[PDB]
Amino acid sequence: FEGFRKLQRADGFASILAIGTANPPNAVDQSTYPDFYFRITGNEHNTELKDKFKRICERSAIKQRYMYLTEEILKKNPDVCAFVEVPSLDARQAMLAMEVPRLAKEAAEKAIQEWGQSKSGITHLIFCSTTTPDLPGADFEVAKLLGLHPSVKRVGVFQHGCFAGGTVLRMAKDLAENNRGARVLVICSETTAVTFRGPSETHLDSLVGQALFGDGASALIVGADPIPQVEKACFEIVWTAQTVVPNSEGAIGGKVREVGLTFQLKGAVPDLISANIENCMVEAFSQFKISDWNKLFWVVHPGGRAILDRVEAKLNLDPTKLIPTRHVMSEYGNMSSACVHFILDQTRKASLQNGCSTTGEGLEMGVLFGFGPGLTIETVVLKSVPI
Amino acid sequence: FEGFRKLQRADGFASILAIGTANPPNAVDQSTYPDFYFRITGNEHNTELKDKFKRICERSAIKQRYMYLTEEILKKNPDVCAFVEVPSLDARQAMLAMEVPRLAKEAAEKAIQEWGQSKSGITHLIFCSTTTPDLPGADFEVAKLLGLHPSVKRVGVFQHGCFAGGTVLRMAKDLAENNRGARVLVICSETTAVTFRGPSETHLDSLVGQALFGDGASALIVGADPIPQVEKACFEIVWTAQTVVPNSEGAIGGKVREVGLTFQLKGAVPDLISANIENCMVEAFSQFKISDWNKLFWVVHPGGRAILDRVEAKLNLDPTKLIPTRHVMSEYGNMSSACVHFILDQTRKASLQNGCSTTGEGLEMGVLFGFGPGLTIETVVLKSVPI
Ligand SMILES: O=C(O)C(=O)Cc1c[nH]c2ccccc12
Ligand SMILES: O=C(O)C(=O)Cc1c[nH]c2ccccc12
Repeated sequence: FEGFRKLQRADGFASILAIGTANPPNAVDQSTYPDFYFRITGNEHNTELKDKFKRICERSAIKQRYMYLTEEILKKNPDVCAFVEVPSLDARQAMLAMEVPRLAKEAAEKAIQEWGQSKSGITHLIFCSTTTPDLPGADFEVAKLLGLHPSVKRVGVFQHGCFAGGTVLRMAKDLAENNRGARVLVICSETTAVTFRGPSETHLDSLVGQALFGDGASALIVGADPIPQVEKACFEIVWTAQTVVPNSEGAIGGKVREVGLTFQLKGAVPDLISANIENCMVEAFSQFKISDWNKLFWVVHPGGRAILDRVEAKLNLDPTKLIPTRHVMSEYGNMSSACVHFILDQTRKASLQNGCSTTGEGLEMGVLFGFGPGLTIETVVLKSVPI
Repeated sequence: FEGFRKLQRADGFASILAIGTANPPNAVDQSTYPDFYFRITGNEHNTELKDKFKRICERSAIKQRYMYLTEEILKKNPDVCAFVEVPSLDARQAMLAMEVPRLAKEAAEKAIQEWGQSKSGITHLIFCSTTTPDLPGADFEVAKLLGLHPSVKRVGVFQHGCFAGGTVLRMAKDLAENNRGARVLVICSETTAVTFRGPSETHLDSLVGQALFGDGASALIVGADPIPQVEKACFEIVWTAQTVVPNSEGAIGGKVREVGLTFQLKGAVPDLISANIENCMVEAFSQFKISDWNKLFWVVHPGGRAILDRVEAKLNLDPTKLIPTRHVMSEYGNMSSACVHFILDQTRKASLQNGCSTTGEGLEMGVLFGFGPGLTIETVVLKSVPI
């Protein structure tokens, strides 16, 4: 059995071999959203509430978001336009059963095409979405739509939230490294069909969510020991950690109820994250003898403009570190778990296009952060690949 | 980094170092359940439906089940006693928020006691439950109740279902083996608070479940490289697999809706499982030169008496192979994901008191099966420990 364990496991670091992304074909301009949102939900006369929302959108640093929900769909689903005066879970579950796997399939097909190998080689599937409507979970439906082998080992990551873009990489590292030849398809698929609802002056935090959350799905192929000249790695998953900021459970949260998924957000989030991020960095990089955070490439979950500004200030990052992060937030908004993967894609693409020496803007090491309910912080140390 | 990867990972097989279990205090006698169930749900007048249920309970091979739901709680929650006439999800979520973590904590405390080491040594937490009400998921709440370190790495396994007892072992193996020094707390906590509802002539495929499902939580400590004369392993997790039986999506399933979690179990389940179980065995054991299924110890998810009877017949298993499995089903009923861990615990404890040479009834290799929505089959190959 000794030789068995040694041959059963893989040799090198888990590496990202492909990244694919997808979004609903409906771009929503942030500049005109306040009027649209208040009109479709039937609150056009509530000028003060609309003005509060207008202010939130204007300072969001989000230019547009892609949304599965269209005026036509909302018109056919008035219950989703209410706040909580009527139930709407069942209608939302029907939407999720269709849209989450659809976006997941689209992103995965792109990742698989880049990877360039037959899907018969995919051995595992890690699927993540804020919620899933039934049993089987969406991991089953996505595998079915993709025509994966019945024997693909699946793991569904539900109700983890915005930090899960990090969680799935942490999970993928162990699956890929402990199984020789394993090729893990990792997918994050999110849609506001589960969170969209009318405005309420007594729940301004929900109002912030209506201005920031967007739809999208990301897909990665992760595996150790990439085949020379056949597969191409863009990043290596070196080390990971997960931690909870003390006394902050109510900072970010959600509840699955008869009115669908409701969520709460506290203004203290930016401070809470920035006050604990330095320790995440030291614990992650002391072992690599790195103390200058500007010598790393960055990927940060774009939970909100304030969060990015606070982390940037607190860690004294130069104005260029968060360019890829802010770029994604501006073009897609907060797509929950999928965000950091879009940012990784933007990072490697900008690197190749700018003639950088590595897929990490010319730097060797990098850090990826996921933030969410807990308050939870996922840390992922990455290594770029020479170009 | 080469030396880093080697130092980062563990040396041997993931091993179960402790097993603890827990159940609600209310023991429900199966012999008197039909009268109680039809009375509390106001179905006393439906004689034919009651007669059908009586026979189901009488042939269930279940003597009792532990249930969080008591007549008192049910009396205070009439919405939970209805079938689907009124919404009941919110009430159920409140029950789940309290009970799932409570049972999980009880089981985990016992596992940690057996293990005998400081809980500060726990590095990961894999938590499983059919559903979870909010974000954070129950994994967060359980870690909090147990006083685990904020940096414990968590993974919640929700809406996977009855096969997840195998799923969490498959996951624990990679986490334990790819992380030197890692000690993974694995917990499965289930309660019928989410599934209990009145019977219905229009949904007979949902009737059997009310006679079989019970409550319970299991907890294990999994880790590679046990400390000599300090920690003690009872089983090693050697190899795992997961597969889906062709065209059987609707055989076992559930939906989270406004009336709570509804489910369906088709009568074809026993046949579907037995017709695919032989292939699972060949794929798992051919590599170990084992072809005689009676040379292995067994742990089978007790989804129902018929499944067990059919598997035993199909594989021509000796009458002693499923004794532990049937014993757990008889004393606890179908506790979903937790079942197989209760059975593992019974297997090792009996082996030690019966004078067997190993924790696997004197045999070296064994197999553990999880069955659930898909229809999905989880195969886990285990190795016993000498006694
Ligand atoms: O960006 C973050 O940290 C969030 O958790 C925001 C978020 C997006 N979708 C949600 C659903 C429920 C709770 C929070 C969120
Ligand atoms: O024993 C099995 O295979 C089951 O899946 C039974 C079961 C227990 N709890 C459930 C909740 C939803 C769907 C099925 C089950």
